[PDB]
Amino acid sequence: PTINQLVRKGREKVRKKSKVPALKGAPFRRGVCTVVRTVTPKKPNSALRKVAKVRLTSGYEVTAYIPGEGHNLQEHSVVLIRGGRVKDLPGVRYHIVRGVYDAAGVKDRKKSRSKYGTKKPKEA
Amino acid sequence: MLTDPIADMLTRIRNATRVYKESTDVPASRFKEEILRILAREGFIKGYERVDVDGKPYLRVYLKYGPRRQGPDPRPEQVIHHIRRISKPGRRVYVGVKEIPRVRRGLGIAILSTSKGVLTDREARKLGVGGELICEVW
Amino acid sequence: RNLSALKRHRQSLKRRLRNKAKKSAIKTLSKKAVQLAQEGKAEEALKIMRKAESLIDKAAKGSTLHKNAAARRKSRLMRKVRQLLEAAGAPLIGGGLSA
Amino acid sequence: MVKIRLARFGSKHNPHYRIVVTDARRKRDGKYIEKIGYYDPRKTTPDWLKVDVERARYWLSVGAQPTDTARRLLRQAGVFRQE
Amino acid sequence: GRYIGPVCRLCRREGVKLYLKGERCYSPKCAMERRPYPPGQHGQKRARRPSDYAVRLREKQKLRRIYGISERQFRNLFEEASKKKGVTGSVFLGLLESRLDNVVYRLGFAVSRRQARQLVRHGHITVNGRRVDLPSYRVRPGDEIAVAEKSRNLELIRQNLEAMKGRKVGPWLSLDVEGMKGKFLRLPDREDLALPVNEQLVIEFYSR
Amino acid sequence: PKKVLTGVVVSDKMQKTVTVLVERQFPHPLYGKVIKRSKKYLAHDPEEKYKLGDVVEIIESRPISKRKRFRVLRLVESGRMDLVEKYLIRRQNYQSLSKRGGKA
RNA sequence: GGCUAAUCCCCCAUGUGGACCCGCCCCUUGGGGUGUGUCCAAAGGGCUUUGCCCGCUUCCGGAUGGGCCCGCGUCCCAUCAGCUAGUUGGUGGGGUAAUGGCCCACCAAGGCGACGACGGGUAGCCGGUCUGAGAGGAUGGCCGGCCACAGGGGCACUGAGACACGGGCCCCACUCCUACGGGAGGCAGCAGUUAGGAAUCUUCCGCAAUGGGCGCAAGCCUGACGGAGCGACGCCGCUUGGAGGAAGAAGCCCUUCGGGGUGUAAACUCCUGAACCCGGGACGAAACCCCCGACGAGGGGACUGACGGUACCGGGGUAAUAGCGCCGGCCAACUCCGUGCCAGCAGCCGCGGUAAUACGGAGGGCGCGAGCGUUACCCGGAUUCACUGGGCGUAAAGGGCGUGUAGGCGGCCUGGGGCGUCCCAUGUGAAAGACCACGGCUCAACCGUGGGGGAGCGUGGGAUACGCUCAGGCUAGACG
Ligand SMILES: [Zn+2]
Repeated sequence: PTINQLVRKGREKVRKKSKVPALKGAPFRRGVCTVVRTVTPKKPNSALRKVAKVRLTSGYEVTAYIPGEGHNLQEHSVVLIRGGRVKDLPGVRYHIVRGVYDAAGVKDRKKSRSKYGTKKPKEA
Repeated sequence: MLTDPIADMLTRIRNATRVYKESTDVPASRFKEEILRILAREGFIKGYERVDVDGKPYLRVYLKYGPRRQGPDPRPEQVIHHIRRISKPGRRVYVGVKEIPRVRRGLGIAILSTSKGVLTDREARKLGVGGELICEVW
Repeated sequence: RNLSALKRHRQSLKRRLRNKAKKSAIKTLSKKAVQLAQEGKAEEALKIMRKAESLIDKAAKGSTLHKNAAARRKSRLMRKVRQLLEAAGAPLIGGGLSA
Repeated sequence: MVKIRLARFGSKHNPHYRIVVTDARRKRDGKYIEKIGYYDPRKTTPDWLKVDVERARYWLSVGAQPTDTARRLLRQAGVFRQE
Repeated sequence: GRYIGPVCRLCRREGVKLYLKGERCYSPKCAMERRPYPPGQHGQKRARRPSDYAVRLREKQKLRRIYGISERQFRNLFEEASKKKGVTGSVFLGLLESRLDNVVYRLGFAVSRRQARQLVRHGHITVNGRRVDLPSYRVRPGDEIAVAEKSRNLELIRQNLEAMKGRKVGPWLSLDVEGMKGKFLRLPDREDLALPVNEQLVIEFYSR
Repeated sequence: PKKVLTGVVVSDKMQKTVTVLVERQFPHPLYGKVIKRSKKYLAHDPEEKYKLGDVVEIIESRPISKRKRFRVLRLVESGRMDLVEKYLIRRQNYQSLSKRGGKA
């Protein structure tokens, strides 16, 4: 583009689009479980991914992954959503925070406990 | 039409040197002659001289090159490795004496046009003045 | 409740009434005069004008008219009056009028 | 009314005032008209009170009314001593 | 809390001797003696060609573990030595050597840098009279760094200042083994330190 | 200093007032080339002196009306519609480029 | 309805003076002077009471604060292109401290727009802040400057000043009292409650210090402020020990079963000694005031701290918290076991279907450490909106072609101008911050003092190569 053109029209600044309408552009949002289904992976992967429909306080109804070996989520369990998609589950854009509200932490988690919200086991 | 006489000249020069012409003509203009004066003094061109082509005034520009080389491609290194127009019509470029660039860490020059005449970046800095930034050579 | 400085409002009302009363007198006399000059009656037109002039400057004494508010009034008055008096006037009393 | 007073500029437990010429109505730590001195309450250094008496006298020259404490410091730097 | 944990293991990981214990780190036991390979189940296995990162990483870790300092504090010194005029590299080392706790070590009061840290900490140190218990305290040129009178009688201090008889001192220092005093003459220069370090890579590591 | 400006009278259609078209130049803040914008000022002409085509000097004054804070200081050079033309011709293209389109 | 004081209200006088009309002079928008006419002042109180103090009136001037006007700069969408009637100007007038359609009567028919009017959306603005090599991008919380608002809408009164958060009136919604006629309210002040939210504190101490209002003063008021409280929310500082100590315990892990690792780590020995105890105990405070002296300058004297018995000093004194992430590549850190496209991991590429350094545990390791890691968002990497610093034959990208408006751009020579452009001086560019220097708290964080730089704009002076303009000339472009 000519300098005179740049002067006329000028460059247009790029606009990033969110990937997490956890509304309020908040760090976390709490919702209520609706369905504790279990989806199947995509393209190659295969397994029974544990998922959950959630009715957010942000007015949105979303699907969220439930990390961890085993969970305890039910129909009307209160939960906290943290944002983060799952490559295999088309339609799941947030993870559920384990160790908050009704979602119990993972039992027998002796490693990356910070995630999977499990307290420090007392070494006998 | 001939949109930029000055740029036309730097190019004629860039073009001729790339094929190693000895001479090379460019339509004469007081201003263009002023520039060539520096080109010579700074040792970028053997020199130049007024001449008449088809009846009209021109400036012969005597090109200068390094010596012949070894190995394949014996073509001489250019004395004018670079020479780019800066201020141009519809994008004039002027600088204060504090903004006069330092071309090629000092090994190259920059020709300015000041109310004190056409000088090189060093000359300008001395005389403490600024002005349209005609070009850059190195 | 009760911020005993209600007294301020209490007093505002008085002052309001005191001012309001000065001004209406002012306006009344002002016309009164302008209208006399209007009809060409020299003497009484000025006689009244002087009162107007007086009330005005006194209004500016305390904080009723105050400032150039008084000045504006007088000029717009002496002006209107002397001009309307251009009907074979001849400012007799020449009161508020430097002949 | 224009005053000559102190302006808190220290920090917690480390107060440092600025003898200033401001309008009576500003925040104490607000925008002043001119600085004319400073005062270190705790004399933490040998130089705990400068006053530029030249300027002060100018401000007083035109209505500057000093806080009591400000005056007491101005006196120390002999802004009043008329010998 | 600065590290505090097995230390001759760092000596080993850097495959280079680190005097993190003053004494012993001489008596055929710094472990770097007949066991200079890194700690752990893999130490003896062959090492692979380190990545440019690995190299710059290892170099910084060295220079740093030498002064038993936290990355946090270490980094700030560096960013400080980056702004100030002069070859960042050495300027940085200058500041590292100006830590009161280091100086104490440098002046023989303590056998190690850790020990010195404690002597400074537990008050057993002085700086122009006034005592200073801040290990990160920056000693300037022209400061006397004496041992606390009350401690001049301490068994520990008498041993070290004893063996300190004869032992020379850095050309940027000087000490009066009598009154157990010493002075910080000037900021040491890169040449003054025989550090098995290449600040070149340390600067480059903070460049990334 | 009460700001003084120079422009052309592109309009004499009002009473005791004229429309002066002051031109201005400057370097684009980011692309540097010298661009040239322009603004119209309504200046006070009591004597109804200044006529369409006049180049005048405008002077910052005390408000005379709403949207009118300049008085015709003086005349710089009379007659020269070559300028009024540009202005008018430009107004003429407006007479389109909407649902129809501006001539040429 | 009646009584009554005053520094409350009024009339007359004095007129330094000031205001208005008119004339004139100097000035030049309504600035200053002058002459006649007119008009306009005042309050008292206190004593160490014939003097001093507090105060009153008119005018001029300073100082401070403010209103109004103007040049330039100030987001997105043109799937918003035409907008406008008090609308644009005029004359007379109202209102104001003052200009002005601010408002009104009458007159004219204007004003604005693609250099983006009008409309829709978003947003207090700035000093600064974050990021960035920079240009730039993002941002405007704490602190300071300005603006706006005070349950929503409108309005004026009183005042130097308000259209007035803790003043007034009306309408609206809501809450409360009601003998149902009618009343009372407005925490976007401090603290606190409740609701909403992922989420944000003590119904604390004090008026000692700084500042503010009234008072002659004593002093009163001050949720402003100075402090303490809670919260790793951030930054900085500090501890969990230091030295010695086996060719190397046990346990646990691996193994070619020889052995290797955890590891000087431990145990143990000696040294120092955070916490904690005992004693002393602060700066921040010197004025106001009293006394001498003229209620002045100056000298002396007394009172007063929330923090707090905290900081700090001295003595005594115990070895006395460590965690979190990661180890397939990017990326520093590898082995066994379990599992078997499962259970799970996942930022991207991807990993798991019987040998998985990628899942879970363990051992070992790497990083960082009272923190560590995640999520969200901004800048970077992204020269991936490219001014610095990109492109369009085939990768995304030349308009189907022309004619031509606006606009952008313009050969050679001379002269005038000096608008751009360059230089000098000067003014401004507040404080805070940023940078450098020195200094204060044991360091630092933090804070103090000083210095330097600063785009932009105002003013005066100067230069004239280039760009512009004006005048003149030329034929190499163009046209004939
Ligand atoms: Zn060792």
